[PDB]
Formats: sequence, C-alpha cells, structure tokens
Amino acid sequence: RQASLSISV
Amino acid sequence: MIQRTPKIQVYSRHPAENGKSNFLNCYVSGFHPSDIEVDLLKNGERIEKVEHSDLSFSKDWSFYLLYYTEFTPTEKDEYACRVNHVTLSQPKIVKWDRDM
Amino acid sequence: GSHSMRYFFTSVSRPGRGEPRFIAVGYVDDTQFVRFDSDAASQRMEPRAPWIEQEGPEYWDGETRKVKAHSQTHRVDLGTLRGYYNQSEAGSHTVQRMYGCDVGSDWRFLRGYHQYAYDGKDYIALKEDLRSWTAADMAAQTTKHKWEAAHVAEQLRAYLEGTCVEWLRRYLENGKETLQRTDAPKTHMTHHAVSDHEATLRCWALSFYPAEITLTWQRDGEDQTQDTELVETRPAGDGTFQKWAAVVVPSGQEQRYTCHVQHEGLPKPLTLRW
Repeated sequence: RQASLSISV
Repeated sequence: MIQRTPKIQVYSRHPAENGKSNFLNCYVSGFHPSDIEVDLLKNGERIEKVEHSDLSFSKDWSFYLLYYTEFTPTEKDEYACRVNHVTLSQPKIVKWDRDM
Repeated sequence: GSHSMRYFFTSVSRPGRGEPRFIAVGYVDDTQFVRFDSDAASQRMEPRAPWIEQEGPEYWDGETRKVKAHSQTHRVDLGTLRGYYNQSEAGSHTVQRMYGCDVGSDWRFLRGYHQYAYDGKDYIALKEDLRSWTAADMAAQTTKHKWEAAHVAEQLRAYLEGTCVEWLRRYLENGKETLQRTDAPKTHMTHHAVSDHEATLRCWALSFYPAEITLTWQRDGEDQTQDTELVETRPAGDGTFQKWAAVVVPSGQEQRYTCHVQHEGLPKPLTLRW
C-alpha cells in the first residue's frame, strides 16, 4: 500500500 | 549527471538439456541512465519474441532489467546477448555458456 | 527472518519526444507485487503476484489514484529541477524516488526510508530518525526548506511506522504460502582445467528464495578471496535466484579448497569440496 501524500520538490 | 555502464549476465532459467524447452535470460544491471537496448541472438540473428521485466533500481540508484525468451537449446545452436547503452562506444556481445 | 516493503518510481523527460514516461513497481522482500506504467494499456495499478488479487476494488481504485498523482508530481519535479540547476530544455533527465519499511523476525518496525535522486545522484533523503532531511547539495536545500515548512517528515513518519508496517504484515499473511517460504539452494561444484597448470572450481547455488545468500571459499579452512570471482545474485525468472563463486587453483591442490554456503532455508551452513 502506497503513502497517501502528494509532494513536489 | 552520473553515468554507469551495464553489467551483463547471459544464462538459462533451468539446467540446459538439449531438446527440452527452457528460458534464455539476459540480466543487465548497474547502469544509468535507464535507456538501454538489449537483444537476444540465435546464431547471430535477432530473436523476435523477447519480453522484459518492469524497470527497477538498486540502493545506489542504478537500474536493472531481465530480458527473457522461451527456447529449446540444441547441440549446435549458439546463443548470445547484445547490449547498447550511451556508455558503450559499440554494442557489447556476451555469449551464452551453459556452464556460467 | 526479516522482511521489507519497497516502492520504486522512475520518470524520464525526453524533450521533443512527448511528455515523460513514468514507471512504478512495488516489492515485498524480493517478490514484485504491483506495477504501473504510464504508457501501458490499462492505465491502472496492476497485480503481479497472486495474493494481491485478494484486494478488492476500493484498493485498486485508491492505488491507481495515488500512483497517477505521483506520475504528475514527477512531471512537475522534472521542470522544477531543470530550473534549480539552470539546465537547458533540450536534455533528457531522470527523477527517482524510493520509500518503504523494514521489519524484523517479530514483524515489528526496524526502519523506514524515503529518498530521491536526480540524474543518477542523491538529491534529498529522510534521515533514519524520520524527523530530519539530508540535502545532498546547495540546490536541494531549497527543497529541504519547502518540506520542512510543510511538515512532510511527520506525515511520512506516521506512514512508515504505521500503515507501511501493517500492510506489509497483511501481505505476508495473505501470501504466506509463497512469501514466507524459504527455498534452500540446490548446490554443486564444477571443475574446468584452465591449462595443465591450473583449474577453476565453481560453486553453484540454484533455485533459492529469498535472494540473500553468502558463498565463500576457504583454503585449509582459512577464508580466501585472492584469485576468486563472485557473480551478482541473479533472477531465474520463476521467482527464485541463482549465484556462483569460483576460485582458480594450482593443479593437484583442488582438495585444499572448500566452498561454504549460508542461506535462511538451510538448518546449518553447507560445505562443498571437489
């Protein structure tokens, strides 16, 4: 199961 | 940009027995960037039906792929893997040795 | 023994040849269980091991939603990084991210990871304490500050210590028959004469799982590395792995040499002689 967050550099 | 040249191993899935079907593998690893060309050869000619694994990578970020085809080895048939990558001045050929 | 769950994500820009291609793969230990390829037919996260097919539609929908969003963040990142490093719009570049968790023999948390690479080198990584960041260079400090301000580390810590560990346990249970198996290596030794003067002894390990293994040569029961060759552990294609180690010895001295095999599927380490 993947992490439930969106992150951009 | 960091570039790394592929390692190459050519081998069968199961111990080779003449006249019995098997899989011919070419495992390429330790390379960067991910663009790579890999062919399996039978008596120097490109094998048409070749599959591969999904692109993944190691702790050091370098990539690896398994290319494979179903085949029936015989006495006299010669097999090889041919690889090109940006790090190579020309294509590298590695012969299948049933004992390697 | 110990276990891990890991996800690997790669995007490559190819200016003038369309938008970036994105590939995601998930593993439990050495077994791939999901994949997504942005250019494939389904446009869904797809199963790659039987036991993950136990998951219902809410899972496939959620995993697909998350992986497609990740593909889009990788697209934005490629742009951002080209800017950070003052690069031309003409070259091809690569972003990679890996994350996941390790558990021990009791299936409890050992460590978590979350790290990023640009063009084949480290960019930024979560430290082992899951509270702070290692920026690899000056450019990456900008991302460090962004992620510190947005409290990313705390969100990742909760996943890595919680959800990651729980879902790894669920998979180990659901796929017990295969994931919790230990296939001990089938072993043998070969001999080939280099000349009249020397011969090569090669110690084989075949059909084993998991991939972790140790092959070592000894001469008169003393560890020997000189004049040896060890190949990288390789996949057979059927879920098992292969490896060999070789030593070059003087003719007439083959019996001084032993190969020692360590694997979790073995009750006690094996010794082989020619």
